[PDB]
Amino acid sequence: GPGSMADYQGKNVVIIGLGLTGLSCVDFFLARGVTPRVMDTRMTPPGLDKLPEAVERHTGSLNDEWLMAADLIVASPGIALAHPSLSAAADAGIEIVGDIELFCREAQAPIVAITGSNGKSTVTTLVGEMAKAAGVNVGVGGNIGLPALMLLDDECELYVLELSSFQLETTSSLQAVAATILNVTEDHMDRYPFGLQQYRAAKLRIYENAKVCVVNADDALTMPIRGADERCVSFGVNMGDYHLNHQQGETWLRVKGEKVLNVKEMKLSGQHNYTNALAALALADAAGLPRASSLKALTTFTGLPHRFEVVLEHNGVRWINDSKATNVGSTEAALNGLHVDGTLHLLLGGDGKSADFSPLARYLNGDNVRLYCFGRDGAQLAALRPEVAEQTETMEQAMRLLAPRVQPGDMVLLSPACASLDQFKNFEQRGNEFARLAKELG
Ligand SMILES: [Cl-]
Ligand SMILES: [Cl-]
Ligand SMILES: [Cl-]
Ligand SMILES: [Mg+2]
Ligand SMILES: [Mg+2]
Ligand code: NA
Repeated sequence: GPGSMADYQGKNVVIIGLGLTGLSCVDFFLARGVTPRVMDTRMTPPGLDKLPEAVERHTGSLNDEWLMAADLIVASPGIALAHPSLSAAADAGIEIVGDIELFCREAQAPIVAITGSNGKSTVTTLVGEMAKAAGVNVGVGGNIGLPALMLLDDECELYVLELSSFQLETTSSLQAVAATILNVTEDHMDRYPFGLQQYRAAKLRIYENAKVCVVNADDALTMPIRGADERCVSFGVNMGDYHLNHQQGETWLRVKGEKVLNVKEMKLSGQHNYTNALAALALADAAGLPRASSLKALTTFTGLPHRFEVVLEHNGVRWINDSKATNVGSTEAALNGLHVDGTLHLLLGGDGKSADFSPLARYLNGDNVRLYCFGRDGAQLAALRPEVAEQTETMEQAMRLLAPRVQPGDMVLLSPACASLDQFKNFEQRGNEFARLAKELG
């Protein structure tokens, strides 16, 4: 076999997808003296604009004869291996990989690999900042806006990748120095018709040939398929190798029975972000990054926008933008362990996508919760507890109802449990508008 010298010259290479990921695949092959073919089911993918002239392209459908003539099919993670054209190619013995597989074959530095339903971007970015604080030339990517292949460089000393279940499904050569599944929550049902354990099985690939597995002590679906083993290091809220310690208003990160940092030294807030910080510290430790610089990064990291982000703290009221919470599991992570001295003013709503909101109910009793429900499916959210709920069409209308009612001690939390597209371009615009209105009203 080729060994570490995968060579694609002379091969008929077919890329599916003209988003940024597929374009990064085009660039990869061109750099190696291979002109691939590309296809996309969209009639006019934006990425068409960026193709060289010599790359043959087919848009508006998949081209079956191109697939069946291929020596190698590179499938963007947005097309299911179950698509009948790809299943037909597989049944013919044609090799199907994805961008992360091509990346793993060529990477010449250790890889930290991060997947999970919620928290991937925060943990990935934070491990990256831990590496930067150590002076390491780290390459951070894998999100849709920074495809892994663009990171490849002999100057890179460490890679930190956010990986989706879809990318993992086509990846066989990953040998992570440290890997985590942060959590597994019901999500992506369309792509996993056999349910939660099928979705999990895709994520479990991340641990294959990983040197260290960083597992979530609070989520058994993050354990390796045959259970915990000698590679496993855990993070959790109450216990685990990395966990949280709370005493009389103070909270500390704790590692192997030793407090390591008072969270007042951090810029992140929220239980879920603290467990993200624990996961990141575990991954950094396992990768060999110096503990002292990793702690320093925990004190400087601002966090990403829209991830339990404090956008205003004024007159004793914390206004928190958790617009990244586009599903029930994410909002559950925001509400679990939430500390509010006064009243929680919780903003829910948008396009709920026919989700079951039942899991949120257990968090909404008690005398100190008010709901402000908006968007397409606002009525379904108010139904969780009508007596403490208001319903408006828009987020602005909801915020104008709650603003005259807040008192010192209160929290205003936008963790909507829904997609934003009924009223916003995306969840970032929703969070930015929440931030603007909090500054106007708070
Ligand atoms: Cl995230
Ligand atoms: Cl290293
Ligand atoms: Cl959204
Ligand atoms: Mg290049
Ligand atoms: Mg509907
Ligand atoms: Na190589």
